[PDB]
Amino acid sequence: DAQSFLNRVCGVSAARLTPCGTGTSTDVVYRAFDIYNDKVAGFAKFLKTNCCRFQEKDEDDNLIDSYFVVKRHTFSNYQHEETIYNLLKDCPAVAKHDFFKFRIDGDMVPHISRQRLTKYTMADLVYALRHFDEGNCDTLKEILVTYNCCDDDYFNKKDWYDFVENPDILRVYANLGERVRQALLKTVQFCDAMRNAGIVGVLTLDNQDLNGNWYDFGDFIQTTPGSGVPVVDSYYSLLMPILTLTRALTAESHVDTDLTKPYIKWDLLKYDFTEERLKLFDRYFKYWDQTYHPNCVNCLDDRCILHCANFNVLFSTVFPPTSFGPLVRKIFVDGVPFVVSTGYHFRELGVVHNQDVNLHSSRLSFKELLVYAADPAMHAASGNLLLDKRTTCFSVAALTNNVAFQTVKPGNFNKDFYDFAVSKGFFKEGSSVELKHFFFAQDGNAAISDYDYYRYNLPTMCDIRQLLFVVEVVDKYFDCYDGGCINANQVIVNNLDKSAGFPFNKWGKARLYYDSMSYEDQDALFAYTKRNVIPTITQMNLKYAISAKNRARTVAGVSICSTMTNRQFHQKLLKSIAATRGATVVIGTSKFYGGWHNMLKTVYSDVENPHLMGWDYPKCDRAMPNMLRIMASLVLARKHTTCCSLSHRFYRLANECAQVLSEMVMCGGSLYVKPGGTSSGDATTAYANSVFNICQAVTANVNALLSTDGNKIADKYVRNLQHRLYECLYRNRDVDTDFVNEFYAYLRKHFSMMILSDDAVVCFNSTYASQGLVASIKNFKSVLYYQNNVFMSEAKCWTETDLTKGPHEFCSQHTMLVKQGDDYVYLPYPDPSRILGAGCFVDDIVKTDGTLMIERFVSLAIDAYPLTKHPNQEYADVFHLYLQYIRKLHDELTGHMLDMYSVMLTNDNTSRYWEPEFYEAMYTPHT
Amino acid sequence: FSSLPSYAAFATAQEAYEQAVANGDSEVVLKKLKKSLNVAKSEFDRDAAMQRKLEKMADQAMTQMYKQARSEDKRAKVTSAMQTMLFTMLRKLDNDALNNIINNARDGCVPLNIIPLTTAAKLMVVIPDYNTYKNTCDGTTFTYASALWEIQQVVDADSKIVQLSEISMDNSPNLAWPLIVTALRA
Amino acid sequence: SSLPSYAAFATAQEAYEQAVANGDSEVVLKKLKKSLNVAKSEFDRDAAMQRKLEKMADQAMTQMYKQARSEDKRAKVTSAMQTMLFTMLRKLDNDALNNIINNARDGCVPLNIIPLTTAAKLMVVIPDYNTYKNTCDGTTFTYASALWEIQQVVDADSKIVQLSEISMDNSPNLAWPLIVTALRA
Amino acid sequence: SKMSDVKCTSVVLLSVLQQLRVESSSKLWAQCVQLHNDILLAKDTTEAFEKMVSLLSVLLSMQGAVDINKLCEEM
Amino acid sequence: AVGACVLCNSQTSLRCGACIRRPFLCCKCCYDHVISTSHKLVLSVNPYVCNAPGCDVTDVTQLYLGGMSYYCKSHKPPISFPLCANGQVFGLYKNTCVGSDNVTDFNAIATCDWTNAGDYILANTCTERLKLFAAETLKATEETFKLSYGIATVREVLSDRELHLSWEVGKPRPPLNRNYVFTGYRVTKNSKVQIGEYTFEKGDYGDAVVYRGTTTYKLNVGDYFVLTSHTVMPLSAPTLVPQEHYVRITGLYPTLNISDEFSSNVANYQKVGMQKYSTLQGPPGTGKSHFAIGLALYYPSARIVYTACSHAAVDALCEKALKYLPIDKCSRIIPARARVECFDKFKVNSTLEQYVFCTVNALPETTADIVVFDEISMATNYDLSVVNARLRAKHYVYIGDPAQLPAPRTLLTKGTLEPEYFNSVCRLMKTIGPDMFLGTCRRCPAEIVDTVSALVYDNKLKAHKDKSAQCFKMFYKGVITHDVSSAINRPQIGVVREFLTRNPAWRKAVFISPYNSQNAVASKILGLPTQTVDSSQGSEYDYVIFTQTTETAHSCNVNRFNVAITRAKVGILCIMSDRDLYDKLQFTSL
RNA sequence: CCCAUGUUAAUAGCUUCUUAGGAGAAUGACGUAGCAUGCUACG
RNA sequence: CGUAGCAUGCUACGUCAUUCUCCUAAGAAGCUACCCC
Ligand SMILES: [Zn+2]
Ligand SMILES: [Zn+2]
Ligand SMILES: [Zn+2]
Ligand SMILES: [Zn+2]
Ligand SMILES: [Zn+2]
Repeated sequence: DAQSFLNRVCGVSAARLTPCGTGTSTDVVYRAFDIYNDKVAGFAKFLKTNCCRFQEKDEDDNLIDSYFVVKRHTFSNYQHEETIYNLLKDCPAVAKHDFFKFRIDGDMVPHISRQRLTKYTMADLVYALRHFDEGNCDTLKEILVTYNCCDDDYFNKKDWYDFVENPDILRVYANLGERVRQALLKTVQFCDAMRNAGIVGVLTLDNQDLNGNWYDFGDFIQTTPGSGVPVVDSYYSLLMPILTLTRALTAESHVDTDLTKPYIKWDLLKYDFTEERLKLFDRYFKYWDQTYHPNCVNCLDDRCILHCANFNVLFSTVFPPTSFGPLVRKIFVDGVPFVVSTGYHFRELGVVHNQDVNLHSSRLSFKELLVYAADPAMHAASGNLLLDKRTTCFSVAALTNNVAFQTVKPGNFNKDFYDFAVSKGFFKEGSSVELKHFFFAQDGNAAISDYDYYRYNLPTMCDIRQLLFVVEVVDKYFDCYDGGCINANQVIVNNLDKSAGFPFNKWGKARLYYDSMSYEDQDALFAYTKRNVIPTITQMNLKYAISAKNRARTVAGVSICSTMTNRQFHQKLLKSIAATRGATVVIGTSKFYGGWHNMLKTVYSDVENPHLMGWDYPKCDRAMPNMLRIMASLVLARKHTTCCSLSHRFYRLANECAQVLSEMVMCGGSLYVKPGGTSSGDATTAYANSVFNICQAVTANVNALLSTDGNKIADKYVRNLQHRLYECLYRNRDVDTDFVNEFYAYLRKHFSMMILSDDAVVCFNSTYASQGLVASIKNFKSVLYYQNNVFMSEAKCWTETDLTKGPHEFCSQHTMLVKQGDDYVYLPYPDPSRILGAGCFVDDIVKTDGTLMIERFVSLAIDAYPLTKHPNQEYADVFHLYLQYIRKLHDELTGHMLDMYSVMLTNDNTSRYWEPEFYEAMYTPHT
Repeated sequence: FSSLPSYAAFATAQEAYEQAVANGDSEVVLKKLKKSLNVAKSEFDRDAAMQRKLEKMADQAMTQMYKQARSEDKRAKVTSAMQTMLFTMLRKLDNDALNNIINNARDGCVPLNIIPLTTAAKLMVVIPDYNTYKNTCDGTTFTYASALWEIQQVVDADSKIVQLSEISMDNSPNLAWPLIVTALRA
Repeated sequence: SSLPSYAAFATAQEAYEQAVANGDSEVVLKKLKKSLNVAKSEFDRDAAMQRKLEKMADQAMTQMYKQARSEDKRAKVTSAMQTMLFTMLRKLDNDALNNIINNARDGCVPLNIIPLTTAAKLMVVIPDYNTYKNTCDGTTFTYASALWEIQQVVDADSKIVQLSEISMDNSPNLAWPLIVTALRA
Repeated sequence: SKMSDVKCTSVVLLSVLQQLRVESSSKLWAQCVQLHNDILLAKDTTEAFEKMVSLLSVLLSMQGAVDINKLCEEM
Repeated sequence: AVGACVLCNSQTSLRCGACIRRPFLCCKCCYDHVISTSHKLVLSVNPYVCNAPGCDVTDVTQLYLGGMSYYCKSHKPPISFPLCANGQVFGLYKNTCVGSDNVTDFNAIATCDWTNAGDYILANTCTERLKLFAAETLKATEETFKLSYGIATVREVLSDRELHLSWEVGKPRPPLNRNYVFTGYRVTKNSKVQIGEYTFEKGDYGDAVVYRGTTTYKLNVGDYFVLTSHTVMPLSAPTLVPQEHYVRITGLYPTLNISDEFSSNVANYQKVGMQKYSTLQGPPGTGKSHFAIGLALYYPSARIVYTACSHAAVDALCEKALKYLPIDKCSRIIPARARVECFDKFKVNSTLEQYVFCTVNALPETTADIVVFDEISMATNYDLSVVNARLRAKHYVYIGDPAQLPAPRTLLTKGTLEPEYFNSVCRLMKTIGPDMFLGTCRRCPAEIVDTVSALVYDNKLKAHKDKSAQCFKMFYKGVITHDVSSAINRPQIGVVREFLTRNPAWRKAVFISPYNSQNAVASKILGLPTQTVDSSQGSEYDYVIFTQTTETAHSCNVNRFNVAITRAKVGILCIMSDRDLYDKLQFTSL
C-alpha cells in the first residue's frame, strides 16, 4: 500500500509527510543535470524519473522546504552506495541517508531515502541563473521567493530582471550570498571527508541541495584510505559566474566572517594582500587542481594569467577599494623629493612592482620627465581631497580649486538648405523622411552624470574552464594575421593634430610630442614600459556631434605616453587586420567599390539553410567585464612569440590594464577611478572590441551546444562533438588543438560571422539553430546575462529569414538587393533622415555658409546615392535634392566669385558633381 | 642659370650665328656654326636643368633645417614647461604628513588612493541636492575620512558664494544645486 | 591663345598650309616642317607656362574667397542668428508666440519662464493702463494665449495694490511697472 | 509642414540664448536645455509649441540683451 | 579682407595706406583720392608695390598688374594691364562700386595735419562717415604726436621718494603731469623689455621728480623711462542717433509729487521723455547738471548712466546725486589705471547698479534707460561716438553750454574755434536751438554773475542774489617762469599766503590756476584744496582763489576765466595779471 | 607762449585639392652610334 | 673597285621641352562608420 511506504520513509526523524506524485510511484521532475557518460554529455535540463519525493510539513500543516527523495535503483548500486555512505557518514556535509528494502508489488525493491534535501539542487540555481530566459524562469522566481530574498511582488515589476533598468535586482541576488558561500564551505568539508576516507569521485553540481548537503554516491569508487581524490574541475567551474552575481564572498569582509559583525578595518597603507588571497583560496577553493599565484607577475603564460586573474577578480571584492591603484613612493631628484608611482595593485593581476626605480637621481631627460608628468602620483598627491556625491564611483582627488562644469552648445542651422528642402516638397506631414537626427544640447553636469554609468560595471568572475577554451577558438579566428613590436621609425600616425591626454594638453597637440622626442628616446620609452608600469590619467570629454537621443556621448582621450607606446606594440597586428580581405573581422573593408557586396557574399560562406542574425550589446563599452578585456588584450598580444620574452609580454598587459582598463579618469577637473570596461580612446579599441565580440559569440555557441538534451541530437556527428566539447572544456587541462580546429571548422561551416568591433552579422544554419546545436538569440541573451552582466532585450536584436534583403542593419547602413549593370549587387544605404539631419545642422558657423562647402555635399551625396534605387520615393528624392542643391550652390558660388573678382574661374571642373554618373561609379566593382 | 659658362657659350654661338646671318655667310659656315650652336645649346639646357635640380634640393634642405630648428626649440620649451609644472606641484605638497605616513609604511610604498585621504588639507565636497547636504555635512564641522573638517566656503554651480544659512528645505529650489563646499582639515 | 608665340605658330602654320597645297617638294618642305615644329615647341612651352600660371591664380582666387567669406560669416553671428530667429518666428505665425512677442514689444515682458503645469506661477510686468486694459479683465489675465488668475499686483515700490485702484482716472497715481503675479488656469 | 518648423526654430532659439551668455547661469541653462531637448523629441505639435513658448520666454525675460523692438519692426 | 568704403559704403578691398587712419576705399573713390592729392599708396590685400627683387616704386598711377604681381614700368611683364585706368583702381568688387561726390572733403580731411582752424570747421560739417573719420584721424594724429616726445633716464637716484632726471638731447621734454605716464626699460646690452609703469610729479626745489607708479622697484642706472600711446580704436557708431519725436512718454514712467525744488523742471522732464535725445543749454551754475539728477528723481524706475568727459565733472555730478539720491541704488565706475583719485563714496565698480556714473573713455558695454552726457562743451566727436557705441539707451540727454571752455585741442595752434564747431551737439544747439533752456543763475553772488553777464553773454543772464561783499580783485604782475610748458608764477602764491591769514574765513578757499604746475607746487605753500580751470567745470566751492598765473594767450581768453570765476558760492578772490581783466569786470578795489 | 582723458579620443573607409618622386606612353628639338644612297679626289 | 672628304634619307641609345596616364610618398580641407535609436 501507499501508507506503509510513507511510514517507512518517515523513519526515525518523525516528520509529517505529504507525498508528491501519487501512490508509491516515481515522481517525474524537470531538473538541471550536469551529466557526462558514454551516451550523453552536457550541463542541461533533463527529466529525472527515479525519485518518489515526499515533502515534510511542520506543525500547523505548513509545507516547509525540505523533502525526502527516495531514489530507487539496482541492488548493486544500493550496496555500493551503502558502503560509501558508511564511509562518509560523520561529516556534516552529507544529507542523512536511510537505506531500506520495501516490498513494492511482489518483491523487495531497495530504496535509498535521503532526508531533508531542499527542492532545487545547486545545479538548478546555477542553470536558471546562467541560462536565463525572461519568459520561462520559474525555477529562479521560486528559488528567490522560497529563500526570502524577494516577497513575490518583486516579480510584478516591469523589468525585474534587468541590470541596467533596475539595479536593485543586485540586492535581491546578494541575498543568496550566505546560502552559496555556506555551500562552498560544505564542499570543502565533503572533499576533506572524502580524502581522509579514501574515495575517488567526481563532484557534479546537481548532487548538492541548496542547503549545502551532498546526497549522491553512485560513481564513487573507493581506494586506500587517506589517499583519495575528489575532482572538482567541473563543480567550481560552473559555479564561478554565480560567485560574483550573488556576491558570495562578502561575508569574508566582516570580522570573524559573520554577517552580524561590523566591518573589518584593514590598515590604510596595506597594499600587499597576497597572504589574505592565499588564505581565501585555501579556504574556499581548496581542492581546485591547478596552482594559483596571487601576484600574476609570477605566472607562466597567457593561460595561467587568465586563470589567476579571474580568481583575483573574485578575491578582490573583499579588500578595501581605497588600496588599489598606483603604489607611490618618495624618490629624490637632485635632493628634492618627488612622489612617483613605482608599481600598481590591480584587482585582477595582483601586485606589480617596477624594476626601474632610480632614487637619488640627479637630472631628468625627456623620457623621465614625460613619465613623471603623465602618471597621476604627482597630480593626486598635490591636489585637495574630493568627495563627489554625484557618482557612486570612487573619487581620488580634485586637481583644480573648483569643479568645472562643461556644456554642449546646440548645433547651428543651415537655413539656406532647409528652405531649399521644404521648397522641393520635403518635411511635409506624413512624409516617410522626417528630421530625427538633431544636435542636442546638455546641462551643466552632464560629463559627471554620464561617467556615473560606470556603475554598470560589476566585478564579474568569468567562468574559467570555458574561457580557457573560448580563448583558443578566438585565437584560431585570429590566426591569419601577423604582428609584433615595431621600431620607433615604422609607426604611422594617421592624424597628428589631436589632443594628448590630461597633463599634456596644456602645452600642445600630439604633433608636439611626436616631433620633440627623437627616435632614440621614443624607443627608450617603449622599452621602458616593457619592464615597468606607467599609470596614466585619461581625460573624459563630451563629444559635440549629431545624434538621435539626449544622452551625452563622452569620449576618453588617453595620454600620449600611453598611445605612443600602444601604437608601437600593436600596430603590425592592427594594420594587418585592416588589410586582410575576406575574414571574420571586417575592419578596413570599404563599403564602396563593390566592397559591401563582397562582405555580404563572404558571410554566406556555404551555410546550408541561412538565416541572418544580429545582436546588440547594451552598454558595451561600460559594462564589459574586466576579465574579457584582459582576454582581448591577451589574444591581441599572442603574436609576440619572438619579439618579446614573457616578462615583456606581462608588463605590456599590465600597462594596457593600467592605462585603459582601470585608469584614473580626469572627469571635469577631478580624478576619479574608472572601475573597468574599455575606454574607447586607445590604439586597440575597435580590435579589442572585435575580440570580445567573437568571444561572446563563441561562448554562446559553446553554451548552446553543451546545454542540449544530449540524446535528442540525431546527427551522430554533432552528438560526438558535444560529448568531446564537454571533455575538452572541463575534463582536460591542456590544449587539444585537433579538437579546437574541428570546433572552429564547425563554427565557420554553421555559424559564419562578420564582425566590426561589436557590429555583428551571422549567417547561421537555421535547421541546426532550431534543433539547438548553434546559438540563436536566446543563448546570446543568457550569455550576456551571466558574463557581460547586462540583459539584452529581444527587441533590439534582429533575425532576417530571407537573403534577398540582406542584413537588416549592419554598421548602421541598411542593405538592399539592387540590379546594377546586368547582375544583382547589395547596395548599402544609410538612414535617409541622417543625411538630411547632417545637411541642415552643421556644427560650425562657417559650414553654414553653403558655397564654401560643396566638397561636403559631394560627400553626403556619395554616402546617400544608394537611396535612388530604393523602391520608395521620398527616399529616392534625397539624392536628387542633394544634386539640385549642389547645382544651386555652384551657381551662386560663381555669381559671388564673379562679383568679387571680375573673371570667373578658368579651369573649373565642378560640372561632374551634379550628375549621377560620378556617384554611380562609386558602387561598381572596378576599382 | 645664366651664370654658368654654358650660357656664355650658348650666347656666343648665337652671336656667331647672327653674324653669319647678317653677313650672308655661305652654307659651310652656317652648318659649322649651327652644329656648334646645337651642342652648346644642349649642354646649356642640361646645365640649366641641373641648376634647377641643385637649387630645389638646396631649398628643400634649407626648409628641412629651418623646420628641425623650430622642432628642437619647441622641445626645449615643452621641457621647461614640464619642469616648471613638476616643481610647482612639488612645492604644493603637504610635505610633513606625507613624509610621516610614507615613513610609517613597511617598504615606503603606499597606495595613491590614501595619499589625499591622509595628507590633503583641503576637502571639496560636491553635493547634488539638499537631502545629501543634510546627510553628509550638516552644520559647520562635518566628519569625513576619520578627521574633523570645518566648512570654510560654499560656492554654488555658477561659482557664486552662498552663506550657510540660505540652505534650507524651503530655500532649496532657489539655488544652483551642485554645491561645491570647500572645507579645511582641523 | 593670342600671344606672340601663337602669332609665330600661326604664320608658320599658314606657310605649311601653303606647302601642303603645293605638296611637291622635299628639302624646302622639310625645312618648313622643322620651322613649324620648333615654333610649335616654343609656343607650347609658353602656353604651358601660362596655363600653369592660370591654374595657380585659381588656388589664390578660391582660397581668398573662402577666407574673406569665412571671416565675414563668423564675425557677423550675434546678429545673423537673431535676425534669422525672428524671421522664423514671424514665419510660424502661431497664436501664442505672436502674442507674447507683440506684448514684449510694449514693455509687457515676463520676469521668469512661463510655466506649463496648471496652477503654476508666472510674474509679468505691465507698463501702462493700456496694456493692463488689454491683457487684464476682472481677475482674469490673458497672456501667451491662455487665461491666468491674478494672485497679486505689486507696483514698482513693491507695495501690494488692489484691482480697484487701477481705473482710467486713477491710473497715474501708481508707480506703473506693475508686476502681476498670476497662476495658470 | 509646421511640426518640423518648431524643431528647427528651437535650435536657432537656443543658439541665440547661448550667444547671449546664458550658459553662465546653471539653473537657467538647465531649463533652456531641457526645453530644447523636449521640443526636439516631441511628436505632437501642441506640446512642441507649448514648450517653444516657455523657451522663448527666456529670451524675452532678459530686459535689454536683444533689441526686440528693432528686430520685429522689419515687417 | 574686405570692408566698406568711407564715402559711399560700397564693398571694397582697397586701403589708401598713405592716410594716417588707413581707411577703406571703394574703386572709384580711391581713384579720385589718388588722382587729386599727393597720396599714392593703395594697399590691397597685398600692398601695391613693384614686386621685383629690388625696386621701390609705390605710386598707383604707374604700376601695372601682370601674371600674379604688380610691376613698375621698368620691370613690366610683356603681358600686363595698368591698374589706374578707366577711371578706377583695380581692386576687388570692381563693378559694383558706386562712387561718391564727397571726395574733396575726404581729401581735405585726410591731407591736413590739424593745424589750421578751417580744418576743424570742415571736419565738423560733412556727412556722418566723414565726421567719424575726421574725429578718428584727429585722435590718431594727437596720439602719434606723443611719438615726437622725449625719453628720460637717471644719472643718480636721490632717494626712493625723489628721483633725478636726465632727458635725451634732441627730443622735446614731456611735461610732468597726470596724463603722460611712463614705462621702464633697461637696454644695456641685454633685456630690452618693459618693467613697469610709473608717473612723474616735479618737486618744489631743483630739477627732480618725486616719482610714483604702479610698483616701487628700484631704478638702476640702466633703467630709463619712455612714454607710449595705448591705441586709437576705430569708432563705428554715429555721432548723434536719429531723433524721433514720440507720441507719448515711452520707456520712462513718471512719479507722483516729485519734490519742491524740481517743480519748475517737470515740463523739461516730459520733453526729455518725449523725444529720443535732448539738448540743454544754460549759463554756468543754472541747474543744468542738477536738472539731470532731478530727472533721475522724476524717473525713479529708470536705470540711468551719468557720464562726463573729465573726472572732476563726473565726480561733482556724483556728489550732487548723492546729496539728492539714495546710496542703495547708486554706483561709480573707475578705470584700472586711475591716474587721478575718484569719488569713493558709492559702491564702486558695480555695473548692474541702477545709477551708473562714469567717464566717457571708461564706459562699459551696457544698456541703460536714459544716459545724461554732461559737459558737451568738453567733448569731441570721438567722445560722442564712444558714448553712442559702448552703451545704448532709450533716451539721451546732452547737457552743457557752448560758451564754456572747449576741449583742449592740442594739435590746434592757429586761430580760435567758434563754439558752434566744438562738436556735433554744440552745432545742434547753436544752429537750430536747444531743446531746453533754463537761465537764472542759482549759484553765484550777484556781483560776479553780473560781471560775467557783460563779458561772455549779452547782458541777459540774471541771478537771485545781491552783493555778498566777498568779491575781491588784487592787481599784480608776477614773475613768469616757463619750465616745461606748465607755467609757474612765484609771488602770486606768496601774496595769497600773506593775505590768507588776514582772513582766516577762507581756509577752504579752493585754488584755481590755469596751469597744472602752479596747482601742484601751490599745495605745499598754501595747503588749500586746488584744481585746474579745465577740470573746474562741474563742481561748486564756497570760497575760491582764482589767479591768472601767467599772462599769455591761454589765460587771456574770456571763456576760461569766466568758467574760473563762476564757481564761487559765497566768496571769490581773483588775482589778475591782465591789465584789462582787472577792469573788465566790476568788483571792489581791494 | 600747454590743457583733457583708457572696456573636443582611437581605428577604418572615401571624396576633393596641393606638392614631391618614380615609371610608362605620345610628340618635338638636339647629340652619339649603326644602315642605305648621291658627288669629288688618290690608289 | 677600296679608301678619304662632304651631303641626303632610315634604325638604336642619351639630354632637354610639352602633353597624357598610372603608381608611391608627404601635406591640407571635408564626410561616414564610431555614439545613444
Ligand atoms: Zn598563475
Ligand atoms: Zn613584442
Ligand atoms: Zn590717402
Ligand atoms: Zn567709394
Ligand atoms: Zn619695378
